[PDB]
Amino acid sequence: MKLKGEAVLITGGASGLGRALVDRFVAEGAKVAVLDKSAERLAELETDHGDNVLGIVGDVRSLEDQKQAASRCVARFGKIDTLIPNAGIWDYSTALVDLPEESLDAAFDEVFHINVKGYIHAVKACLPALVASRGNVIFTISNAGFYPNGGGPLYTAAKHAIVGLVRELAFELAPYVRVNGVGSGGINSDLRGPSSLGPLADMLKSVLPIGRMPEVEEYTGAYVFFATRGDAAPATGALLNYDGGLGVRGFFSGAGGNDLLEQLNIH
Amino acid sequence: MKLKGEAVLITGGASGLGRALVDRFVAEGAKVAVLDKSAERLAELETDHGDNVLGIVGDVRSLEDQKQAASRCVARFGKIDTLIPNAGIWDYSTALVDLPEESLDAAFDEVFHINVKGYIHAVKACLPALVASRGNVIFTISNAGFYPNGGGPLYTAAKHAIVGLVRELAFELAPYVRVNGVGSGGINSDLRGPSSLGPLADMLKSVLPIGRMPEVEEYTGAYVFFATRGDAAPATGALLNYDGGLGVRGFFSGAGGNDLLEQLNIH
Amino acid sequence: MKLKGEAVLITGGASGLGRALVDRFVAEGAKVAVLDKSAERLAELETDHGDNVLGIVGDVRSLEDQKQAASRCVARFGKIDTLIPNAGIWDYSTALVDLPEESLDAAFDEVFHINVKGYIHAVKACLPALVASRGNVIFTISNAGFYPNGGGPLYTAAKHAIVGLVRELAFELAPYVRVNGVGSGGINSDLRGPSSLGPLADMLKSVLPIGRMPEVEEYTGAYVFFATRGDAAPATGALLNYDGGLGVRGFFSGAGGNDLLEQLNIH
Amino acid sequence: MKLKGEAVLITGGASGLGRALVDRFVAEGAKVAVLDKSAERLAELETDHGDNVLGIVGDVRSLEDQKQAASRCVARFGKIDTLIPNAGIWDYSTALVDLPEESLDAAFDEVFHINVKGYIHAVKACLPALVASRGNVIFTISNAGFYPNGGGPLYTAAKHAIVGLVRELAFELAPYVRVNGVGSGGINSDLRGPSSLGPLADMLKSVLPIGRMPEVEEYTGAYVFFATRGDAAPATGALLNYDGGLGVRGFFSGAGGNDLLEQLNIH
Ligand SMILES: NC(=O)c1ccc[n+]([C@@H]2O[C@H](COP(=O)([O-])OP(=O)(O)OC[C@H]3O[C@@H](n4cnc5c(N)ncnc54)[C@H](O)[C@@H]3O)[C@@H](O)[C@H]2O)c1
Ligand SMILES: NC(=O)c1ccc[n+]([C@@H]2O[C@H](COP(=O)([O-])OP(=O)(O)OC[C@H]3O[C@@H](n4cnc5c(N)ncnc54)[C@H](O)[C@@H]3O)[C@@H](O)[C@H]2O)c1
Ligand SMILES: NC(=O)c1ccc[n+]([C@@H]2O[C@H](COP(=O)([O-])OP(=O)(O)OC[C@H]3O[C@@H](n4cnc5c(N)ncnc54)[C@H](O)[C@@H]3O)[C@@H](O)[C@H]2O)c1
Ligand SMILES: NC(=O)c1ccc[n+]([C@@H]2O[C@H](COP(=O)([O-])OP(=O)(O)OC[C@H]3O[C@@H](n4cnc5c(N)ncnc54)[C@H](O)[C@@H]3O)[C@@H](O)[C@H]2O)c1
Repeated sequence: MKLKGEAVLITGGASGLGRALVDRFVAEGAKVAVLDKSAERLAELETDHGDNVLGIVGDVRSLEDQKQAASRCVARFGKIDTLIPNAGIWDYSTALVDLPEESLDAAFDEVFHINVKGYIHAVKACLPALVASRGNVIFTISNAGFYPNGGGPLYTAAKHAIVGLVRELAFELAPYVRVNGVGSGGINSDLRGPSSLGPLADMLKSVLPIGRMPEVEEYTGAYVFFATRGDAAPATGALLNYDGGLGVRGFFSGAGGNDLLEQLNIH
Repeated sequence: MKLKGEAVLITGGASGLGRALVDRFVAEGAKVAVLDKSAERLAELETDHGDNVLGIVGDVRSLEDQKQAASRCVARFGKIDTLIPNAGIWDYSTALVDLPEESLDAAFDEVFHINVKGYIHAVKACLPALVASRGNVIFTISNAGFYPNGGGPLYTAAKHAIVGLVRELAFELAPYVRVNGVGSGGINSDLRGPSSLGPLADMLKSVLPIGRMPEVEEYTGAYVFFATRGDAAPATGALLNYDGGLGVRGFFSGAGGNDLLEQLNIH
Repeated sequence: MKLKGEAVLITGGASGLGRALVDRFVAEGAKVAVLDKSAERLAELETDHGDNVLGIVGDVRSLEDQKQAASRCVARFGKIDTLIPNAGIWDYSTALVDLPEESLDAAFDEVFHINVKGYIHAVKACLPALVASRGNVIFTISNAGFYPNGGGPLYTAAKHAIVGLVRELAFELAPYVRVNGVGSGGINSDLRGPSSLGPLADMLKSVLPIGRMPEVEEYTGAYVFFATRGDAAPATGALLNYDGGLGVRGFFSGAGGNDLLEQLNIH
Repeated sequence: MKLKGEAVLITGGASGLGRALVDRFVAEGAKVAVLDKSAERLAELETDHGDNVLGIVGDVRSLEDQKQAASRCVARFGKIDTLIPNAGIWDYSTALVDLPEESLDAAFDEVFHINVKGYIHAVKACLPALVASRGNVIFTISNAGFYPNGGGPLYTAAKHAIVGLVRELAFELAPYVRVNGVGSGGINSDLRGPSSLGPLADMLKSVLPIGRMPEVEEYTGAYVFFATRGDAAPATGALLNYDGGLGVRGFFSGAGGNDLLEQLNIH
């Protein structure tokens, strides 16, 4: 239990990676406040964890919902140690040529309001509390914040924008708050596309050096690491690629050592 | 005259770096179409260059103004070889803690609609023409797309977003259109801040390795290079840091060799 | 005890960061084999940890000493799960202009043989064992592998070379062995300079965003993370900057939020 | 003729990319001194260019040969404006598992002495002249200095080491000398492998976004750009990826827009 007594606020924690994070942080001894728009999924979370979790129904695009989540977390758990802005929506890799002219403006706002402005509002709302606890922020980025072909122009630009948030907020909030970003890979979640615009495992296993798409729980360890003051004190402004090795894949094969057992005579 | 007969479309070309680019590209033999919201400054440009330039008054946030600029450029000059999305607004380095809650939503849209959506709309509007000419796109980024302290969270995230546009559009438009980004530094322009939120040379000379802030005309050579098919054919998805060396400055001094003349006995 | 029953081989583990790593990994339940040239310091380590550690006196530049360390680790502890090539020497930030012509060749070999070839030999020697255990390699890099002014040309080029080892070996050894690199910062160790060429805390606290130079034990958490199969399975080819935020420091100040308590009225 | 009256020194200029560079720089009006070990190829160069070129037979691993090249260039052409360290040898992508134990030490020195130490010696020898002319250094790197699978561990680590030279020497030689690096791609040259260890176009066209391997002359434009004081004054410490887009290639296809003509109805 590395995070006993710590309080953590997670946006988009009712499903997918966010939900795995709530489960992992509770197992590490933390209390977790979650801001999510789905009342039903938040109810499930409260059923499973009881008073180890606090559900706040609200939209990340709303600074007022964000401030309500922060004040309720402070009221219930006394502080906010770690903030994990994670809620997001994908653009279903719609290429530029396939983005319809009539909804490009609306899709731009949907994607950027959720994925980028929602991240800024979480930090703005929790700032006073994070400074008081000398806490930290861990942004969920994705391989889309580093390499192409993880989404179309909208999602790729929005996730690259979060790299800029990591660097600029690591500078601005130092020396009180540490700010780091996790470049997580593909997950079998319920990630939705933009309303404005109306397999993963098998496709990707040939391009990932690790040779398999990780389960959603295998992506929680990096967040625990960055949230641990005793292990991550020198980490601020860090960007951890954590997607199975997409950035080091080969030209013609994902992995270059599929034949290592045979080459070294291991059995 | 490296670009004789080439046609170039520049957004935000009526002032500052954009205007220097128009002057340089005309001097290289190109015809230049400019999309800018300032009627008055566009008039000045037309006075100076005559029919080597074409002024289109319009907003980069409007896909219809962008499409009007592209069709007028094609009508007048027959094609579009190079597109340079460059219009932008700064956030006056307003830190997160100083961004007022009541105008954060509006400032987010002003900054992102101009600096990011305006860049996407320029490419969307000029796509058919760029594919026909096997042309290229050169985005104006800034040191703010790479390092902190070049603006607050809004401008730093928006310029980092353009790095994502470079990578994703270089992939998507290959092999027909090359897409590259220029990380230009500080200029003595008329760069304005957000309406929503209501020296440079002397401050920065101690932190720049080159020891002086470059004149606006010294930043035009990199664009000419990327627009030259005979010199930049292997360049796609490239990001050129071009800001005086901010990224390689030292810990305690901008430059590490201020004493080299004395150390080597040069006079 | 996150690494109970794991076996770890550390080069240069008798002093400084290496020694802190041995202490931390033993505390996490691992058995640790150490390859170091100092017989005396290895004796101290064996005194402190008894049969939780194994000392092998040898030079990292010698492939035969490296192979002896690997076979002794396998003989004693049955396997090798994690390999941490860490031994190194600094160049005392001797700039290019100050490197004497008469010893430049010798200094080049001393620095590169230890810091780079020593890392390749450790992986070559432990390869068969790492493939059998599906283990991982964690290279100690430094801020010198990312930014200037952490050493002169020799040390900066040698540490940047290790970034190339991370990427190329992450590709080549996948999908069996994960390869990651830690960009650790300044430590109060006994790091020596090159024989060929014959404060830290107080100097650096004004340039580090965290505002203090971390103790040597605060740099061990990132290695434990990467060595934990249950937390770092998606991490291969990763480079973690872990130096107090040097890469996100400001232009005129290390940290941009020294006044946050006063600005937010915290007491 | 962008470089009339400029003097340029190129190492490894008698063949492949180096030779194309000599041809291009002479065509731009420069005088070029070349340091190469091949007497025969240097003779050919002198036959083709006459007294626009100066051939110095010598080894880049020898600081004395390097100093002889620099003093002869200064004697003949009066100065040294641009220095282009370019000589190199490949490792034939020999993976770590295939590197023989008995020649690993010798191969390490052959590769690093030529590719890395040869680059340091060129700058050391030409330093006084570069400071006097406020000149610049352009290192030939390669895609191997950025991504895996461009060579084995030795060549990939050596080319990544040159990125460290770019950053550290850009800092140390500022504000007098600009230092930049070109990440050139695959060429149909006579690049040899290590003596110690005893198609390209067709293989790579499916992974390059541009869809073809560039001719050797198409890689010379970036060097001319960086050597032009009037166009590259703000460029120092820059790293230009220039390899056909390897870094932005897709997961399943090199280019993502092979069908753009059909999708946009162009003919
Ligand atoms: N699934 C993938 O392949 C993947 C890959 C990489 C990175 N990511 C990123 O991981 C993060 C989590 O995505 P996920 O896969 O877990 O998706 P998910 O859809 O399962 O989870 C998103 C959660 O955010 C909540 N949410 C969505 N919009 C909201 C809004 N406006 N206000 C409040 N809550 C809102 C949803 O209700 C949901 O509970 C996102 O940032 C996503 O971009 C996902
Ligand atoms: N000035 C600097 O220090 C600096 C530094 C780095 C990068 N940049 C970038 O360089 C680019 C040019 O900025 P600049 O310094 O030349 O500024 P500038 O203000 O002089 O030029 C901006 C031009 O864009 C036009 N413009 C602004 N908003 C518009 C809109 N909505 N629609 C159409 N046209 C619009 C303006 O009328 C003006 O002519 C921008 O992307 C900016 O972010 C500037
Ligand atoms: N001290 C710093 O500021 C610092 C900063 C960043 C990164 N680093 C890196 O951390 C790693 C550890 O350095 P440190 O500070 O702990 O230094 P240190 O001198 O205290 O430890 C180096 C250890 O390596 C052993 N060693 C040296 N040469 C050897 C050889 N040829 N063969 C076998 N063993 C040998 C030494 O005997 C010693 O026990 C190195 O890679 C160094 O580059 C150090
Ligand atoms: N060919 C490729 O695919 C390729 C790809 C990317 C980068 N590069 C790089 O481009 C640069 C030029 O390589 P190239 O393709 O033109 O190869 P090349 O073999 O045709 O040219 C190398 C030149 O260097 C000279 N040389 C070699 N060792 C020398 C030494 N010890 N002293 C003096 N001169 C020496 C050779 O005689 C030759 O004239 C190298 O740095 C190489 O790493 C090559």
